[PDB]
Amino acid sequence: NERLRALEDIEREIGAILQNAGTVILELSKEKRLLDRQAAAFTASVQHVEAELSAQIRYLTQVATGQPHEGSSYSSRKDCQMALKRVDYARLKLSDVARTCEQML
Amino acid sequence: NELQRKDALVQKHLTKLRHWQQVLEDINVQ
Repeated sequence: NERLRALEDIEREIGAILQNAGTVILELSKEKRLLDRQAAAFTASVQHVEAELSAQIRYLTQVATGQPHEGSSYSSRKDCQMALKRVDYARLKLSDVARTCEQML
Repeated sequence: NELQRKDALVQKHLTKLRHWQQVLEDINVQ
């Protein structure tokens, strides 16, 4: 969940206030309130987002030639479903025996 | 007496099988 949480954080921080910070210098229309928006969300947010993007870019780069990140690809998960099928068949047989017993009443 | 005992054993086995299959209804929650 590490990479998933990192991607979620990057997505939530993708729409930073840098794109909306283009109306911060015009806040001085009362004297020669929210003037603090021109400092924290002017360029520091964009700088942090770019730093995070660069960090995410420089990963291990595992995938080189073929098909990595496998892990099912194989055995008795199939036979696990088969055992579930055996459980179902036993259920059917128990139901037939119960019907026979009911008829035996 | 033999018929009564047979009926009793049949009812006991039926109840046991019923109780057994009933508790393992949704063993696989899935």
